[PDB]
Amino acid sequence: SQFDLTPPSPAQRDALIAGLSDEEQRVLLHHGTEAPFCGVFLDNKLDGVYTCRLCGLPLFRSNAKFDSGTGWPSFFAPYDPAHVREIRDTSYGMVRTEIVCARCDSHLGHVFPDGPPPTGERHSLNSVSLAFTEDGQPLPNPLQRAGAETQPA
Ligand SMILES: CNC(=O)[C@H](CC[S@@](C)=O)NC(C)=O
Ligand SMILES: [Zn+2]
Repeated sequence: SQFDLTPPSPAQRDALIAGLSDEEQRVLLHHGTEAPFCGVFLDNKLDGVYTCRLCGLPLFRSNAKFDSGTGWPSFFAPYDPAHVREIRDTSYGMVRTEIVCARCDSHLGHVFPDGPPPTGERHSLNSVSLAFTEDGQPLPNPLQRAGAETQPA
């Protein structure tokens, strides 16, 4: 990865958390799920990068976005394999794989093996877990880190 994946320290973490909605906290920090069909990014024409709403880490490119019919924004591949981490989720007596932001450990959604080609993979996202940066615009980079994060998306 061209990005510094070092977790923010408790101070940087709380600084960013403080800027977060009630609802954003519910999803990102407490494993919550958006009401399906309601998220701002469910339909989004634009070319660019979907970043972690907490720490700004690029998570998904628009060129990997597709319509799954589930009511959540969906991607067949992450920005970079190392940017999205998989965690076992046994909640609701189901067996699922939660996806978290590899840097800040925030909740994003789940990944499923029922996606389309090329990958056969479906990353199912909460729109509220994401911020969007259009192609060529500067990334939010709230942790002010070097490398690709100072570059336009
Ligand atoms: C089987 N599908 C599920 O569990 C989906 C995955 C959505 S992502 C945004 O967490 N969620 C439900 C049923 O709440
Ligand atoms: Zn993050």
